[PDB]
Amino acid sequence: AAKIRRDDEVIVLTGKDKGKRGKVKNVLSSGKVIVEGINLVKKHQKPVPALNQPGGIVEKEAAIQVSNVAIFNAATGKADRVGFRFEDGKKVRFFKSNSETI
Amino acid sequence: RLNTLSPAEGSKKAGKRLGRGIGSGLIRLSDLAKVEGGVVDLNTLKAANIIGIQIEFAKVILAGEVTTPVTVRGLRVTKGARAAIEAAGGKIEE
Amino acid sequence: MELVLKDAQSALTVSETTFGRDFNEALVHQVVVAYAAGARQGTRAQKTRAEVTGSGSIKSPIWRSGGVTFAARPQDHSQKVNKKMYRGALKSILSELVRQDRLIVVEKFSVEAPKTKLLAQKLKDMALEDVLIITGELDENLFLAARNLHKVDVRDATGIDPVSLIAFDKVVMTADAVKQVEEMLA
RNA sequence: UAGCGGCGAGCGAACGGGGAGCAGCCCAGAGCCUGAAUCAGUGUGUGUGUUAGUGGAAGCGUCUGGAAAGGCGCGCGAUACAGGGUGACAGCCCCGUACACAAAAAUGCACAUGCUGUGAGCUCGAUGAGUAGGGCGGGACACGUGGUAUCCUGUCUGAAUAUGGGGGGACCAUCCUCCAAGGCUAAAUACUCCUGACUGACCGAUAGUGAACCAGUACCGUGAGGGAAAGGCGAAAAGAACCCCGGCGAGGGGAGUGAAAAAGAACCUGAAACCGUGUACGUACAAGCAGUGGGAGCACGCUUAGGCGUGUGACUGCGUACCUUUUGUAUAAUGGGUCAGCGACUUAUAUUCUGUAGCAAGGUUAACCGAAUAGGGGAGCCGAAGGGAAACCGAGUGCGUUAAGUUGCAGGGUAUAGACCCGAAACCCGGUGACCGGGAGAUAGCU
Repeated sequence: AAKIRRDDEVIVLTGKDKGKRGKVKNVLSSGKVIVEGINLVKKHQKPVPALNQPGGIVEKEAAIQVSNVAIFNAATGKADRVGFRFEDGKKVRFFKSNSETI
Repeated sequence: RLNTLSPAEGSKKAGKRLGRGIGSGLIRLSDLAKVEGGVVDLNTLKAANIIGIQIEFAKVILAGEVTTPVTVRGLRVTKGARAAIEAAGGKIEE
Repeated sequence: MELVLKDAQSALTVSETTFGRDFNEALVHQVVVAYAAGARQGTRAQKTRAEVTGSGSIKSPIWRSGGVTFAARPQDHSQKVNKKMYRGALKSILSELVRQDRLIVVEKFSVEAPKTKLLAQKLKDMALEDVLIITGELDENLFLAARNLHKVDVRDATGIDPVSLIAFDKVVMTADAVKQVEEMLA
């Protein structure tokens, strides 16, 4: 299931992020993904004397299920699903809606 | 219309449950008359499976109301059957 | 009585006593409950103090973590039904269905190809949404393209389940299927 | 059930037919020609399953809305609307899903196989030689070796082998079966330590395996053995930065995160008994199952008085708890501290009766087959024409006559299974130095 890979534009579908797009930083084993500036969190950082703590609130990014996000086809300007086919050399993923090839 | 079907009245009873609830109360003539070869004789009795398996004794005992004019041969025939079976037109002889 | 196919005006005569008998509520109740009991699966058991891990009494059911005073071994709830009673129930249910005009008959209900879209379009033309489809000889083109439809079922004459006739509001017959069911039921 | 049975409790046939497959062979040995059927091993190839796996259809706006999968409106796929995950219920968000494919190797199974080993087919001998049987000294069948069938054995006799010898019926005669005393035979017959899937009108935590929780753990016992209680924050730790007090702890408060902090880690909802605070009432001159009918008074809403409701009850007539056996009882027969949870007449086979459903002088299927609740299957069982022991009578014989019984469902009874539940002492086996597990939820009486 390599539908979502690294360095790809994805748009959320459900939950506090309808419409907003972003770039996937990476993916996790459980399927959760990280996209910059999509679900901001105000996590509080416990004061640690060592490790050179910057100090204060830290604005990091939380984890969002892959289901809530889908690859956005900028060519058609609309969210669409993906499929797989065999080419001469290897296998690559292609969008739906007339089968745009990446 | 599955939720429109009920059983007959009086066919279901919950039954008693002692304790629970203080206020809850507490060979003949008719035989082998027509069996496709029901001739009165000692043979075929075992095959027909009408009188046990090891039963050999046979009799044509009757109780009035003669309704099967069947002729009897090969069995114990006496004057008694003469006055009863013949009333229906049948013949009885040894 | 004569039933009009409403497609070719080829009504087929049927025995009056078969589709004209009075609706016997008790017989249908008995057959339905017998079938439901037969559907039961005998999978249930527990351990008594005799067969409860431990030693002794501590294992007595009154004591906590003990056995069950009223343990029941697995059993089968199915009960046999007389063949004549089953035939009478089938005749009564068929008579009741035809009396209220919930039974539909056509000369032949077949699909040229195993395409669910064609079947859905045909059903829409028939103005039927949740109905029972029953015919004679099995058709792969129709049977294959009917499983996905939960509210649409296709079977053969030998598999006429009496309870199934109640779940579906309407039943669709076939010219050969009617004759087959009439001759087999007798 | 025939039978057995102190003819008592109780114990317990055979034949026949219906079902799955049915196989009888080889040696005691030679003649003709062959390694021709078959049975095993060694290597090629084909197909069919496993150990990784691939492809595999389809959606959006508005509203409540923490977040939509929910309502509304309009579309699409379906040989796939089985399941699972996804901030609330998903065919069209994702893994799967029916369907089509995939192996260098290990490998199981079927085949043409070359080679390596016994071995085609017909002919006519051959019926298993200290073998039966008998007998002596002993042991087992209610039984002190007894009339002792029959078996075990240290030892002695002992014929035939289709001109033949055993067994059975017959009083004897007659009549029927085999080749006894040398070997082999997958097949249909029962079950699960484990493995994949599937199904639960089974359980959801005092239940369900003892254990959903790091359980056969802690713990008890030198010893064998016994044996627990204990799982749920939040969609996402986004786990309270920071400030104040406190002892630079614990416990906290404010702010912030978080829908929610009546989600703060001991983290869903959080009962009763129990424990404290505030609110309104009564009680410091009054005697007893502490309640009940009336009831003035006191405080709050209300008919914005109207005699209305709620909260308390100065006084008044009456007023000796709950379960059991006992004629009956706190009386001096009998037991209970409270709360939450746990716990009690079902089921298996027979027999009797009622209601209910058809069929009906017929009713009715078992096993099994089976497109597996269909249908087949008439094996089988019950009843439909008197009873008197039999004989023999035969609407006739003190007893009866033409009315009708069977099969499913539910219920009311009886017997056998421990069958409404709880509660002994003793005995045996196998172990541990008196104790442990089993017979045994033992057994009879009585609470």
